[PDB]
Amino acid sequence: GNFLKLPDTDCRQTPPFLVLLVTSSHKQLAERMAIRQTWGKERMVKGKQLKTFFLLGTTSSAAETKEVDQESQRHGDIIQKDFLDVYYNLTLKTMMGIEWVHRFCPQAAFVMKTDSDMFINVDYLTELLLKKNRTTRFFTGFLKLNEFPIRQPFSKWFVSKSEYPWDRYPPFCSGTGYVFSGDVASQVYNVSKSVPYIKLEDVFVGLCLERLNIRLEELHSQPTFFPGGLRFSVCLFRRIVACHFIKPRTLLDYWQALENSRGEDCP
Ligand SMILES: O=c1ccn([C@@H]2O[C@H](COP(=O)(O)OP(=O)(O)O[C@H]3O[C@H](CO)[C@H](O)[C@H](O)[C@H]3F)[C@@H](O)[C@H]2O)c(=O)[nH]1
Ligand SMILES: *[C@@H]1O[C@H](CO)[C@@H](O[C@@H]2O[C@H](CO)[C@@H](O)[C@H](O)[C@H]2NC(C)=O)[C@H](O)[C@H]1NC(C)=O
Ligand SMILES: *[C@@H]1O[C@H](CO[C@@H]2O[C@@H](C)[C@@H](O)[C@@H](O)[C@@H]2O)[C@@H](O)[C@H](O)[C@H]1NC(C)=O
Ligand SMILES: [Mn+2]
Repeated sequence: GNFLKLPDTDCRQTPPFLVLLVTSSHKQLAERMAIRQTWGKERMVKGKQLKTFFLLGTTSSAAETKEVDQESQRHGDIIQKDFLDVYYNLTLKTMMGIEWVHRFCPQAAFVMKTDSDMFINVDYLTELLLKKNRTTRFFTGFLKLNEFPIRQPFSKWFVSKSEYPWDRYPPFCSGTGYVFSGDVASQVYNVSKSVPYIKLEDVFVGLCLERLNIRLEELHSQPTFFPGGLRFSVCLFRRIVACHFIKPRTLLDYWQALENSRGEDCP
C-alpha cells in the first residue's frame, strides 16, 4: 500500500475489539503523549482488546521528519504514508487509516476514527457497543443529517461550489470521533476512488457510506458524542463517549479526575 510506517501488530493472531485511529499533525507530540498516557493506553476493557494508532503523513521540515522517525521507533504505533500532512489533506489521512484497517486489521470488530483535541471514554463506548448487537455495516457518532456546505469564503470549512456543487451534504458524522464495524473499512476503501472527492474527511466518508447504502445510527438512546464540547463533571464524563475542545493539559487533568474518583457512586 506504500506505507512508510506500520505498527508492530498482528490482528490475525489477536483480533482487537476496538482500534483507535488518532489524527494529529507532526508538531503535536504533546497531544500524542497525553493520549498515550490517558484514553489511548492499550489495555483489556472488560476482556476486550483496545489498540491505539496515530495517523501521520509527511512534512517538509527535516526536523519534524526526524522527530517522528524517532517517535515511531520508540512507540511503534504510527501509521504513515507519503502525503503532505496539512489540514486540507485530512481526507487522505482518514483514507490512510481506513486502508490500513482493510489491509492489516480487517479482524477488528470496531474502529474509531478520532482527533487529538478529544476526551474518549473507551470503557463506556465498549459497554455501549457490546449492547448494540450491531456487528456489521455499522456506523455511528454525532449524526449531522441535513448540513449545508459553508460558503463564507474565509471560513475554515469553506468549500466553493466547484469543490462541492450541491445545496446539502450527505448524512455524515462529526470527524471529531466516529465509530464503525471493521467490515465498513473495506467497503469504504473499495468505493473511495468512485466517490466525488471533498477536502472535509467526515463529509467524504458520508459520501462513501451513502454510496454503500449504509445508514447512520445513534449509538444510544442518550447523546454520547459531543463535538460542541461540554462542562466537565466526573459523573457526566463517565456516561459519554467523546468530547471535543480538550487541549492536552486539560485531558491529563480530566483523566486524573476520573482516576481520583474511581469507585464513587454517581446518581
Ligand atoms: O495537518 C494537520 C492538521 C490537523 N490534524 C488533526 O485533524 C484534526 C482536526 O483538526 P482541527 O481540530 O484543527 O479542526 P476541526 O475540529 O474543525 O476538524 C473537523 O473538520 C475536519 C475536516 O476534514 C475533520 O473532519 C475533523 O475530524 C473535524 F473535527 C485534529 O486532530 C488535528 O490534530 C492533522 O492531523 N494534520
Ligand atoms: C496533499 O498531499 C499531496 C501529496 O503530498 C500534495 O501533492 C503534492 O504536492 C507537492 C507540493 O506540495 C508536489 O511536489 C507533488 O508533486 C504533489 N504530488 C501529488 C501526489 O499530487 C498536495 O499538495 C497536498 N494538498 C494540500 C492541500 O496541500
Ligand atoms: C441485544 O440482545 C440482548 C439479548 O440478546 C438475546 O440475543 C439477541 C441476539 C436477541 O435475539 C435478543 O432477543 C435475545 O434476548 C438484549 O438484552 C438487548 O437489549 C439487545 N440490544 C439492543 C436491542 O439494544
Ligand atoms: Mn477539532
